[PDB]
Amino acid sequence: LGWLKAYQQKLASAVGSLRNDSQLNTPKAILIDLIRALPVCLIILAVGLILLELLWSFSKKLAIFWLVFGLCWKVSHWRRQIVRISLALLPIHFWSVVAELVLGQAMIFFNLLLIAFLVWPMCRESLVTITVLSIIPIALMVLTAYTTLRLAGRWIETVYLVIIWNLLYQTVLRGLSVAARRIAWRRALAEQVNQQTLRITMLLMFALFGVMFWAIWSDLITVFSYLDSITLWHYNGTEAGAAVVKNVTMGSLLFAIIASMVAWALIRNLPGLLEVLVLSRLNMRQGASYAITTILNYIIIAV
Amino acid sequence: ITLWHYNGTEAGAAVVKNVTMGSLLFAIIASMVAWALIRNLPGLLEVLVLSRLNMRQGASYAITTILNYIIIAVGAMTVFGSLGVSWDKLQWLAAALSVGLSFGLQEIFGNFVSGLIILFERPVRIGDTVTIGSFSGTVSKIRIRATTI
Repeated sequence: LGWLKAYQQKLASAVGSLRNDSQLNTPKAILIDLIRALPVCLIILAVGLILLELLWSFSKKLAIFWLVFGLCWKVSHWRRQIVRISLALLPIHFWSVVAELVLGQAMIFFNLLLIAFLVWPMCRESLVTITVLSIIPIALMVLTAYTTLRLAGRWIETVYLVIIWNLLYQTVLRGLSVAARRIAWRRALAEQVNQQTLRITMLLMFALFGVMFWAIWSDLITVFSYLDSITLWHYNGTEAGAAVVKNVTMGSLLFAIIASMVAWALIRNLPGLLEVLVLSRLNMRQGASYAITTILNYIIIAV
Repeated sequence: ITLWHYNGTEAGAAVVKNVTMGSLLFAIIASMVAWALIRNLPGLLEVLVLSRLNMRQGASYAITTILNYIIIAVGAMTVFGSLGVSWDKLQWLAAALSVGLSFGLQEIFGNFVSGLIILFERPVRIGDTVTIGSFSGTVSKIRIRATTI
């Protein structure tokens, strides 16, 4: 911990250096924060495994929650709110662990009401995702009075996901700022360009967040099944050498629409990303840059 | 109605499918709709595209004729399929005509490939003096299709 604190202090001292700006500074800060939070998680794991499968569930849940808490700590009023949320979220983990394997229902309802009251000031201050998440706990508390436990588990997993997504938001914003400063210095030596790369990163992060959301929310597949069972028209395709009538569905139609929109967005936001990546790293002639841009455009639209 | 039948393909099996008065009326309706859309094309295009965004008259005419061509082609294809259904019969003629009539794009694709090769190899740069075909001058802009001197 002493060496970790010394490294963190050195990184804080060397913050926003013009001659030492790099995209690795944010990853180093994230690693330092993770290392700082690691001792508390290790202590929690040791406490859980001191007497040792009921206890494994609480040990794992507490370790994960404390790791998230340490990540938030190492990265004012928000700190106090995060500290206070521990008592509100403690009984949820116990209920989830119990359900994995009279007064309890009242305690759960009181905890949900307290969580809603705590989140109400945040909703008043606040965009739509936070309000939707806050409203979901109220509906879960109303419907609780077994599946509500799984709904609450999905909700807290989604909360962890959006927290991680916002952390990555800040990280990519810092990286984009560093890259923009570097390209500005290079241009001086020799915001639409940065905006195109920002949009590409936004699309990539939205895709990753949606993939994670589908990974956690694997229970509600009825909508996907309905979209994949439209059966509009069929064509005689080949399957293992056999002529089988495969029918296209609304899922296939939506997939085609999404692919076309993604291709159009990639085509429109191509030159900014190419100039940020290839031109900045290695200088090249304008003619060669134009030729490679048009080659990429052609192959992308063709595919 | 079951007027006449043709040996079509269903799940890899040769099945005699018979056209009906319903198919004939569908073909007639499709042809009439295609004709009406062709006749009432430029007004709709000027109301929608021209009003929202200003464009050159030449570009508007080109897009109008492109839309007309694709619409009449798709209408003829639908009419032929809904009455004859012989795509698997005239696909060979389509391919032969396709090559015989797409040997018209050689002069364009050669231009594009030559432009790409010139851009990659850089035999001439912007600012020098070039003479070709008794046309001496300073090259100003270089593109993938044509070069300006």
